[PDB]
Amino acid sequence: SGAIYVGNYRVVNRHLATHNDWANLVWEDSSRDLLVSSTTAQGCDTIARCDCQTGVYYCSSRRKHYPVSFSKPSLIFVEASEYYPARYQSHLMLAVGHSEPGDCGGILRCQHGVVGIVSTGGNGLVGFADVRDLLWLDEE
Ligand SMILES: NS(=O)(=O)c1cnc2cccnn12
Ligand SMILES: NS(=O)(=O)c1cnc2cccnn12
Ligand SMILES: [Zn+2]
Repeated sequence: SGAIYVGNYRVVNRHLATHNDWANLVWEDSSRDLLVSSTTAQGCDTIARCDCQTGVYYCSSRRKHYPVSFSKPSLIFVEASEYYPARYQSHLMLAVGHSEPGDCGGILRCQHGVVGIVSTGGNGLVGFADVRDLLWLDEE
């Protein structure tokens, strides 16, 4: 689990979005596993605007933050998970690291702020859904 809280926006994995998230929907993309909903109180997180390929992610299944190198956001084939079938996911970054289904929502962060959230796992890789292209998160 986990979300990004930026302004009056809540960024979550689409597959973990709640009824309240859908009832307060701003934007969702199944191909990216992202959903954004509205908040009443303002959030504590800042979005990275950058092309960093190094950062740190939170892994709930180790209760540890790991420094990782990660690929730039691409269209990647993902094998079947407890929450998705084998399919192609867009705006996905991969790193070598531990990721189980419950680790989805963990933040990846660089020196500029929040890069993305854990979205995929298996075979010793962790995949993160990028949010740095979503400039509209910073306003309105
Ligand atoms: N490496 S860690 O201390 O962050 C850790 C590993 N396993 C647990 C269980 C509870 C709390 N912390 N914890
Ligand atoms: N990725 S994070 O910095 O927001 C984080 C730190 N500790 C937890 C526990 C659950 C979800 N997320 N989380
Ligand atoms: Zn950065």
